[PDB]
Amino acid sequence: DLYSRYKKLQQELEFLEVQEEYIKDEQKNLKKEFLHAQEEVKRIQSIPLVIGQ
Amino acid sequence: MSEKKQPVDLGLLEEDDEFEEFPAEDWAGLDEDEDAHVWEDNWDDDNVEDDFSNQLRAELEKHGYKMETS
Amino acid sequence: MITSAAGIISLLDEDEPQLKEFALHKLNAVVNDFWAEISESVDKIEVLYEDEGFRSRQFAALVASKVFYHLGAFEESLNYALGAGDLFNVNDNSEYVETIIAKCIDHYTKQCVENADLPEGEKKPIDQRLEGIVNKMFQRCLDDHKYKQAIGIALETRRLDVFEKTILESNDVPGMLAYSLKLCMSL
Amino acid sequence: PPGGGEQEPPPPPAPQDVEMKEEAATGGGSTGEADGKTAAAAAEHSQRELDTVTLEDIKEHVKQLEKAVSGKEPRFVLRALRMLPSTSRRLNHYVLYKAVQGFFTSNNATRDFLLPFLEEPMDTEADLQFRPRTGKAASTPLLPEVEAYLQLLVVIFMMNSKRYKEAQKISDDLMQKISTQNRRALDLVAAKCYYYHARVYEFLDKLDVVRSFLHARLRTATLRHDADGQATLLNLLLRNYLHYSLYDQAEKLVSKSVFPEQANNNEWARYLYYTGRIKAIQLEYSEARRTMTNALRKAPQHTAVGFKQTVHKLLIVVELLLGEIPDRLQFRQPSLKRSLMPYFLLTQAVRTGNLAKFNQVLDQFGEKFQADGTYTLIIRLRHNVIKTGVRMISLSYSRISLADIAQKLQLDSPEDAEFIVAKAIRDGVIEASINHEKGYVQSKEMIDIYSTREPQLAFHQRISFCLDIHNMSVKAMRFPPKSYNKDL
Repeated sequence: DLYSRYKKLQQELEFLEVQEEYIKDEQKNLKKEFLHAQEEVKRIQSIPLVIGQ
Repeated sequence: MSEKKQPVDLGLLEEDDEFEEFPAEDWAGLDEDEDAHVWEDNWDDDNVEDDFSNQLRAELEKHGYKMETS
Repeated sequence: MITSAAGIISLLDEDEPQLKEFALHKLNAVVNDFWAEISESVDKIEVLYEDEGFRSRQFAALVASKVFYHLGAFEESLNYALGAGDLFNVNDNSEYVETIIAKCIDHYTKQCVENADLPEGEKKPIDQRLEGIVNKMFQRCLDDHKYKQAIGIALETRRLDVFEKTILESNDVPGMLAYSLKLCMSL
Repeated sequence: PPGGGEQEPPPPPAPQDVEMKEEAATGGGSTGEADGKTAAAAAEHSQRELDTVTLEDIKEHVKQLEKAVSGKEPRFVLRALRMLPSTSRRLNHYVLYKAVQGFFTSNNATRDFLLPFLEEPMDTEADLQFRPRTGKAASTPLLPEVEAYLQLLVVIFMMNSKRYKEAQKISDDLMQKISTQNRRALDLVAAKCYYYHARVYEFLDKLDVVRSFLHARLRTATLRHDADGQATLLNLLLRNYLHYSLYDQAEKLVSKSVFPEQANNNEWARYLYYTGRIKAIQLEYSEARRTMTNALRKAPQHTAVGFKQTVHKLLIVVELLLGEIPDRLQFRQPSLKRSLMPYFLLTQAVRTGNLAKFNQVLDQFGEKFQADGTYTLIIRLRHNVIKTGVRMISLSYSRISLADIAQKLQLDSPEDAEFIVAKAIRDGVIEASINHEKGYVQSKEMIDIYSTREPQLAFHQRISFCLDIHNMSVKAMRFPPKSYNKDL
């Protein structure tokens, strides 16, 4: 189990390594979706309107 | 670590063991007039003061005598 | 003994190598003290290493290999280390030997992995002395096997007949095979 | 006598409380932290350790305590000794053994019981489990206290401490590699110890063994190291090569490496001071100047008053060699002033450039800078006066008089004038146009900057470099917030 710990840990290494491109995709895409929704709720606001008090 | 400052401090103690409070007061003679004054401007001031310390310290009164001769 | 002495450089740049021999022998004593002094003699060492003029290739190969991982990458050191030809070295606790055999084993199993997916064709040449110096320490650790790393290194080397001699003498064979499969399924 | 006798007991055990609290908080805190995971936490308590060291360096603790206050020396940690489980009885013993000496009196000594400190490590340091880290955290803090006052025949005892330290750990090691935080601390700790007995080394004998084997001990560290400990061990070697080396053919440009990330807010300053001192011998105008000046502008943390004074002296000394010497302006302290007082007159006399008088003037009151030894940079400076002077001439007008300026420079002759001028031209540090018509030598001597002349190629490298610095500064405002958000 001592020498097996290495070979067993390699799987965890690859598993933790594969998450890099994943979080890259998330952080790059969700900000684009963020500005998307931002402009979506921004275009809701229009100049012509009624003035209250 | 900073432990290397000890022999330097001891060296300073030796420098203080050389003379006792002589340069302190001797330079305090100037520093008392130099006190409260910006030490940035004192560089050029001490520069010119030490430059003219040898000869032509004033020279402003000599100009009138140098009018006819030059 | 000597440290900043540049004399051994002039001796290494000098002909009639019979006087260069003991100079290099004494150089091997101070090489651990200062590896920076040999840096200027590295090129000449390489020069005398290339030609067959000198009788002992291992004497130059050892100095080159030990000064290379001190200076540059472990690769260039391993080249002359594995290209040292016939070499006799007893087991030692020194850093040099264990590190160079560490890189030797790592690069060996690296080449084994690289050649694992290529069963036939374009086979890379493998020297016999490499297999010898690897299997020497391998068997040395395979004496009692210590019931741990035997099947591990047997699997990591990606060799077909390597694990057949490992199961010759062992305790609790079904447990060893179970542990083996357990190790093989997790990789 | 009766007054001082009645007032005698309160002063000596002043630090005891806060010191016990200190070692309890640091030890119990660190151990109680990394106990669950040692390999996880890395160098969290390191800065605290070095801070406590730098704080305890100025300690006024032992003065009149030389008499029977040494009873704290025989006693020690004693945390959960001889058995791993059943620590309750020992939790009682923690109060008990402290209560024993608190009844009436206690038998104390100084030089009597010293050597047998290795009794416990022979079997169990503390818990038989955590022994290396608990052991170092036990022995190492109290050792400088016992080894304090290097003078008065403590040299032999210091040697005993040496061989004991080695034999227990330093000789080689307790195991192949610790590979943990206690190891990462062990680097700077053992290094600090090396700096501690360095004084004993350089005191009388020389080095035939230890630091020479420290190379093998350095490469024993793997190249996968952050090279922090490697650099700290490199500092003592470089300092050992500081006084006398004189061979630049190897370690210069061989010792250069990948140079990994290291800060510590100390090592940068002191190592830049070291390599600056080494590179000050060839008189580097470009790199050494700005990097040593920057190094002077760095390390605000502890003391710039008593430390940076030396590198400031060296700074102005290598500054006056260019003909333009800046003085002390922004920094106000009553140290560098007194240190520069004898040197002030001459460093101010540099710009004047009078050979004859100042030749005698220097040697007249000269003490310290000629006590630097072997008259090197000063025997260079003496004839550097005329080079800085002719450089001032290069900054001066073009037309050269055979009488006026020849008398002003105290040198009158047709040949050597134009000759030395040409020698100032071949340097490439200035700009001049050599022309001969009526026998007089003129110059264009344009000092005008790059403004409105090839601007792009001019400030190109400046823009690139500054943008690189600002971008790595963006990285510097990037990674640490992630280091903040890692645990939350």
